[PDB]
Formats: sequence, structure tokens, C-alpha cells
Amino acid sequence: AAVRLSVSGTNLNYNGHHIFLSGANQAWVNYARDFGHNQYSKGKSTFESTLSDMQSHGGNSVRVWLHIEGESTPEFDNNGYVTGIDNTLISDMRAYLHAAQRHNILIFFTLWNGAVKQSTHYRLNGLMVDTRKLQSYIDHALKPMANALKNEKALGGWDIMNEPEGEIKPGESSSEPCFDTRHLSGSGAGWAGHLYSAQEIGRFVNWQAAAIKEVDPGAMVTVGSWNMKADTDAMGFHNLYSDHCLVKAGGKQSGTLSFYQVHTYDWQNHFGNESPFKHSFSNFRLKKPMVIGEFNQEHGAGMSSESMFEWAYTKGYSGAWTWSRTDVSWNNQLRGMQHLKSRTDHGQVQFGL
Repeated sequence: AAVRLSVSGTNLNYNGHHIFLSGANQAWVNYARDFGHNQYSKGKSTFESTLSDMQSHGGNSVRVWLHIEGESTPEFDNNGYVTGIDNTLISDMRAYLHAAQRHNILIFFTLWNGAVKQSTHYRLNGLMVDTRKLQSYIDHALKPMANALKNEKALGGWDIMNEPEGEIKPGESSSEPCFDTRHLSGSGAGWAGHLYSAQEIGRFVNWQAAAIKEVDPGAMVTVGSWNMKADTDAMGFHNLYSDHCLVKAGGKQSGTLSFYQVHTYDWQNHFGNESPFKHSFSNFRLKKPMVIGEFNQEHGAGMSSESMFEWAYTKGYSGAWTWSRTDVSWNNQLRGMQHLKSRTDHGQVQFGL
């Protein structure tokens, strides 16, 4: 019953000591087909070699994508309700967690993806727009999974969705400021389709956050936001993921995030003024920790991998995960991680589980 990973204000702690999360996105081996149906055994050698590489270069965490759009897990009925999970999903996830533990690495599982709309999107769509379908997922898949895995020492936490803003409706006025998306006009938001209102996305996150914390009250929960324009109330923007916004959207008082996660990439070799690489954490007026959850040197406006990890570590952020084992240069990412290996000035990076 010892407390492992926790939050204090805008810092992350492990066994009561200040830590920093340093690592990478896997984010998959076989996209949407890595766990359940005896699929882990198929990718085990890649997952294990990635863990070995990371341990030797001082990384302490990996982000991995789980359901995505419901291609292989969980199990759906013909009307889009969730009926359960297959009988090797949990045991596959546990085997991976045991491998991670042997290498002192924490795993963060990402449930859904909003950045692309493919042929099984209707499965995720139902859970987004129909609250009774969402509840079936919570009851028959999410709670069983979170309850079964909560005592695994290598379980870092849960990310509800990658980039929900891929499918948001921009340019919408609202009487509630946090649901107003006029500031996202011209931003690129809604690239996969103008499908969901800000309130619909907020409800989706609020309900799943509450569910995880009902069965694992000490769990870390986040959302991977595509851009700071949707993740701060400073600079003329609005934060879709604040406690106030999520509770207004879905009504569950416990359905709040543990920490924020933001992605950042340059455009024509420059970062926009909203980027966390152009400001200190304190500029954004947030009351939870923030992890920079996707970035890389290839889209880093001339910054080295080392400089990007250094900025995150020293300017008030609580983690940095490069994108990704599958994409761009893996050696660049490992060299970045290695820069922080022995560091303790802004939290421990090498700590035992």
C-alpha cells in the first residue's frame, strides 16, 4: 500500500521525492494490435529491446497506445456498445509491465486517438456522442482493466486520448468561455473533421477520469493535447482540460486530471509564440504539472535533443517524451535522454521503483 507516483502542486513525486519523467513514445509496434488476442507475444522482442535501450540511456518512462479507435480491443456489439475484453488483454498488459519493472521503467497507456479518422472510427464515435455507450465502456472494460493493474509497480498511469482537438469544431461562440473555440480559428484544429463540440470532448474526458479514480484513487490520469492554445487560460486562449471546464462539461466532480500533457512541433523552422519551448512553465498560469508529451529535434526549430530535454527539465516542466521509437532518429532521442541521466537539480531522473 505504499504510495508510488503522486502530484504535489505543480511537481511530480515518487515515494515522496521530486522526480522528472524522461523518455519516449513507443507509441506502438503493431498499430492498435499490440495487446489482447495473444498479440503481446508477437511484439515482445521489440518492446523489450526498447526498454533495454532506454534503461541504459537513463530513460524512466514509455507512452504506449492501447485501443486507438477500437480496431482489436475492447469488444463491441453490433450497435457500438462495449461488452467486455478478451481473455488475454490484462495478462498481456501485465507481462509488459513485468518486463518494464525489470528495467525500472514506468508505463503510461493511452486509451484513444483523435488525430486520425479511419475505418473503425464509428466505434469511438459512439462512445463520444452517446453517453450510454460511453458508460458500457466504463463498466465492462475500463474499470476491470484499471482495477486489475493498479498494484503493478511499473504502471505509471493513463492518458485518456491523444489529441482530441483533431476532431473539435473550431470558431464556435459560447456563453461559457471555456467552451468558446473562436480562438482556435486559423489554428489547424479540426483537421480530421469538425465532429465534436468542446463540451462533448470535455464530457468524454471527465467521465473516464472519474471511472479510473473510482477503482484506483491514486492513479495518474492525463490527456495529450495537440497545442497549448487548448491548454491555457493565459495569452488569450482557453484551457479545455481545467477542473472547472471538465466538471461543467460532464458533471463528475472527481473527473479531473492529475497532470497536463502538451505536444509541440515547429512550423517552417520556427516555434509559434504558444509553444512551451518559448516560455517557462509559469507563463501558462497552470495549477498542475505539465509534461511535454511529444516533440523531436527534427521539428525543434534548430534546438538539439539535449537542449530540448534541458529546457523541459530546468524551466518548470515535469516530463519530456520524444516522438517516437517508430519515427525519425532513435539515436537522437536516446542522446537527449542521456543528457539528464545523472541529474538531480530539478528532481531525480534515475529512481528505483
